[PDB]
Amino acid sequence: EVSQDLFNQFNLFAQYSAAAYCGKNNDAPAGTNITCTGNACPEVEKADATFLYSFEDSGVGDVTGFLALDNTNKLIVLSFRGSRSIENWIGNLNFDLKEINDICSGCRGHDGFTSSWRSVADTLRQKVEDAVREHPDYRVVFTGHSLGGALATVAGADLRGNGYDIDVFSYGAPRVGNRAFAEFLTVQTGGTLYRITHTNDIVPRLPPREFGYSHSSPEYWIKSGTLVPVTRNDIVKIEGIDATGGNNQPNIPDIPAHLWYFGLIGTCL
Amino acid sequence: EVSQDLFNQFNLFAQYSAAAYCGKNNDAPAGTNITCTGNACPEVEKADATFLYSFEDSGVGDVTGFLALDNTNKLIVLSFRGSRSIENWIGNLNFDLKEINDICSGCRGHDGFTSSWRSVADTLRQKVEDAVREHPDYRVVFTGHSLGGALATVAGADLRGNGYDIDVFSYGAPRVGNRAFAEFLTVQTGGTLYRITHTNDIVPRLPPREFGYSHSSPEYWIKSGTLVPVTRNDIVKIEGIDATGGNNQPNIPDIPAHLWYFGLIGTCL
Ligand SMILES: *[C@@H]1O[C@H](CO)[C@@H](O)[C@H](O)[C@H]1NC(C)=O
Ligand SMILES: *[C@@H]1O[C@H](CO)[C@@H](O)[C@H](O)[C@H]1NC(C)=O
Ligand code: NA
Ligand code: NA
Ligand code: NA
Repeated sequence: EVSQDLFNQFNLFAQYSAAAYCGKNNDAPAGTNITCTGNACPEVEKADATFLYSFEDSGVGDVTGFLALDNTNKLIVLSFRGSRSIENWIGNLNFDLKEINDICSGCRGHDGFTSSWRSVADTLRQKVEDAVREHPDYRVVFTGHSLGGALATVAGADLRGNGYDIDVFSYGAPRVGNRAFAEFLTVQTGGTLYRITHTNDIVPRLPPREFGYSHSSPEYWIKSGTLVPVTRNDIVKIEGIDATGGNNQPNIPDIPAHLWYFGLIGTCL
Repeated sequence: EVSQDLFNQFNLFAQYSAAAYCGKNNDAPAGTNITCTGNACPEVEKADATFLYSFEDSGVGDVTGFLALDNTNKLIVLSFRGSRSIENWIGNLNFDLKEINDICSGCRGHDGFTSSWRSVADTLRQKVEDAVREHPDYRVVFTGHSLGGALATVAGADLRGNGYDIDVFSYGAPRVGNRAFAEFLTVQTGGTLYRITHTNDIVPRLPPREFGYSHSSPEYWIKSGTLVPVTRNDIVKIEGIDATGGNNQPNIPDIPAHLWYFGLIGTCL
């Protein structure tokens, strides 16, 4: 029921997110073309997409990802990588909230996600803002899978309202904060959040509701199976804060579902 | 190009081969229903399929796999796993040939694959023949991916001509021996060998021709990409021993192509 155009953008930023794991970018200098192993990001590769800045283990939270310039789609893309060990990351996630009044009043955010972003926020804002000054008609997009989707969502909330819109596309993202933060991410001006979940993926059900967490609205829930191709009629737009009957269902969730967002993600063949 | 029936069998044996890696078969008792993690084998789970025998690190060559009864498809399936570390195996694979005149005259086979089979041949033959003597109507199929596909091929060549057809479905198998063995596999009565390859998969390119190896004919070559769903029209039948222009083409090969045969294989989400 989503337009072909939105389905194509969902595909594209799933592959920018996938490229944060699989991108041939160990020491890739600025200006190198973005390429991946294992057909992880073919639509990225078709674009005129280059690395503006790569980072690995940055700040106190050891944040990894890259800033890209895409002259085909006219994008400035900040892509954050999830964990290198997702099963261990999932099973060892702490659920502590901290106040984040400097992002929204009465908002509380995951201590790790919000500390990791704060630690790199000055450096990454300046990189993004340099790119925007150079290409003021390009669209700014923040994206990521898993922990990277959390970091993208926190980053977006914090850097919006500085005269360029920031759209956020997250894939399998955990809850990032309390109901006031979910409410803020629902309504915040200056950019859209496209929060994409898949079947019974455990990560978007963590941290739990009973640790004081809430999801933002809306959710774009992929109903097609693990290792199954996604069609346009497989995505369901579900409205409402902590809406049930997309990913937030009372059934038993799984980790393989987290690794399949329009193709393989969070793991590299 | 192939029939819809054969396309469905291709997909089904790809999942029996995947099950050798992702099956919940760890000291699993006989009679247990076959299930996989990570949606590896949904067609196998749909079927009334159970374990007749599991084996792990069997013989000198540490051969791993299972014998399955399938009362829906009327099958007896002997599925061999490939390596637990395929990249390590590819890198460390030696090319030594050894006399197999007891299989066919003037045939030479890979030392490791033939020795690994020979070590387990008596026990597994007994298992197969117990299933045949209980279900004489059922189709005997040997299958496997990677090293498992080579073991299924050698096992087939050895055990045919004892009163039951043995069909072999191999996925990304390496060459198994010399031109004589290749010709024997092309023409051997008592079953069909379906040797399936995918795009530029590295493993069917090993050992190299230059070490005295040939492929059997024909080859079913999948020309759809890594992480792309396979259509019936995406399989080409390629005739001739050491035919070029399926997998045997002069381009750079890669490992991810090995792990995508109708779906994920050789790794478990
Ligand atoms: C880098 O991508 C650009 C734009 O797509 C292309 O013109 C150039 O050939 C690419 N570089 C290499 C080394 O392929
Ligand atoms: C085993 O599979 C059969 C049908 O294929 C079914 O009757 C039975 O419930 C299954 N066993 C379990 C433990 O689910
Ligand atoms: Na490119
Ligand atoms: Na908005
Ligand atoms: Na079953």
